[PDB]
Amino acid sequence: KVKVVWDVIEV
Amino acid sequence: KVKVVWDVIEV
Amino acid sequence: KVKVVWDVIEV
Amino acid sequence: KVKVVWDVIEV
Amino acid sequence: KVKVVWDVIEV
Amino acid sequence: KVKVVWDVIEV
Amino acid sequence: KVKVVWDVIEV
Amino acid sequence: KVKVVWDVIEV
Amino acid sequence: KVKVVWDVIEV
Amino acid sequence: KVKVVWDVIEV
Amino acid sequence: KVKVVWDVIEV
Amino acid sequence: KVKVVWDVIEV
Repeated sequence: KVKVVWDVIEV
Repeated sequence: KVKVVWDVIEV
Repeated sequence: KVKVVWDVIEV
Repeated sequence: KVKVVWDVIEV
Repeated sequence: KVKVVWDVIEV
Repeated sequence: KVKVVWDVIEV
Repeated sequence: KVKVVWDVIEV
Repeated sequence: KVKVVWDVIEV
Repeated sequence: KVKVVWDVIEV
Repeated sequence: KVKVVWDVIEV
Repeated sequence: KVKVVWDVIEV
Repeated sequence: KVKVVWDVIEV
């Protein structure tokens, strides 16, 4: 199946 | 800064 | 890997 | 205004 | 750096 | 109509 | 108004 | 494969 | 400024 | 068919 | 209808 | 490298 993954990387 | 990221994984 | 980053910069 | 931006990072 | 900005202007 | 626009900014 | 719709179609 | 799609609708 | 507009007209 | 079009507007 | 598909192929 | 690709499909 299709899984949309989100991230907020702090830099 | 703050970076918001999306990648789709074919699962 | 490839990471697509989005931003909305207010100006 | 409001500017929507995309950059791909090779991670 | 290089930042690609998109817009949809309604007219 | 609907116009879709792209400009690159050297940031 | 303008509504941007996204899809991930698996093929 | 996995295809990511965008269409703008004038609403 | 200079704004490059794209379209896909279906015919 | 499908026709892809570009016009630059001096904004 | 017309569907614009994007991809980032890593090579 | 990283290659960004677009193809329109007549759907």
